Amino acid sequence: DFEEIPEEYLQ
Amino acid sequence: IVEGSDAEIGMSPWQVMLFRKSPQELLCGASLISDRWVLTAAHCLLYPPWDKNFTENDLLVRIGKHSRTRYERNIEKISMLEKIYIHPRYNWRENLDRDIALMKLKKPVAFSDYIHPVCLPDRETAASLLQAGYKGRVTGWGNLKETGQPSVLQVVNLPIVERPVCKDSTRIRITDNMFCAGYKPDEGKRGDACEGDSGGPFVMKSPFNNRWYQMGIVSWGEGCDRDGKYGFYTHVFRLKKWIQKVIDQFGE
Amino acid sequence: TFGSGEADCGLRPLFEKKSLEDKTERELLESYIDGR
Ligand SMILES: N=C(N)c1ccc2[nH]c(Cc3nc4ccccc4[nH]3)nc2c1
Ligand code: NA
Ligand SMILES: [Zn+2]
Repeated sequence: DFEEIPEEYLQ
Repeated sequence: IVEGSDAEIGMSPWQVMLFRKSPQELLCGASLISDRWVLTAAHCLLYPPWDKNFTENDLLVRIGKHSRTRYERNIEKISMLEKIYIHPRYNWRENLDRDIALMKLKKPVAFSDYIHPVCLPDRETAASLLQAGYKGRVTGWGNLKETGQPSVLQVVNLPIVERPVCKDSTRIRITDNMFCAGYKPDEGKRGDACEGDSGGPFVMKSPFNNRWYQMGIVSWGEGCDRDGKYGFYTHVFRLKKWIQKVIDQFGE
Repeated sequence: TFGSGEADCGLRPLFEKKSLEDKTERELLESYIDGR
């Protein structure tokens, strides 16, 4: 249900 | 939050969302007390009965939100954790006594109209506002019914309840580090925190200096909005020296 | 961070700072045997 969040916050 | 309403934009600028990296899900709520520290409930991170023991690397903190599932581009800020600190005497084996944890962010976050810290109460403010009958506010993106997820942050204002009534509503042993709030079956008003709201703030607004203070942390309850039952919260003032200590021992 | 907060803590940009009230804060102040 959550929208994708930018890759740079996972690394 | 059960029987709560949608919040207004910028109503709780201190509300934080603990977000799990994989799977990407809402874990708990939390609050921002400085530009580097977030306060939440320790059972959101450590609860061995369910094999829960999260680490820095497993979480993300999202600040400035309103919507529950959307990445609010240019409004919210996502930070990483540097260190998590759980109260050394957090009791997960019996009644979640001292259910509090502090998280240090990797970098300071910048405040905005949507991000602003809440105040931690001082002995006197605690003394004048934590009285039975006075109402506080709880916010969160948790469930809407016991058994139903909101699209926006929810809010409900609840009255603090007299300790004996709190104690007589359960079989769990209540300590001084907790307080309960909610309406009596008798008052014909409902509301409560529920699953997903844990870790978030119970705040009160001082009539003396107009500031908002965080008096409790959503800790536990038996079901959500059941009559004859109440929600329990960690007593932030009672555990404030612990807070000060890890902050000035490890940063600011 | 510590006692009584931070400095500018508790004062919301969009409400206290602009002297605007949110729709239910009245409920709270009124239960502190009325505020102001
Ligand atoms: N009615 C309440 N006021 C209430 C508040 C918080 C809470 N918390 C739980 C158990 C609970 N805590 C968690 C934490 C993280 C994932 C799931 C989960 N379930 N029940 C409740 C009930
Ligand atoms: Na109840
Ligand atoms: Zn919980």
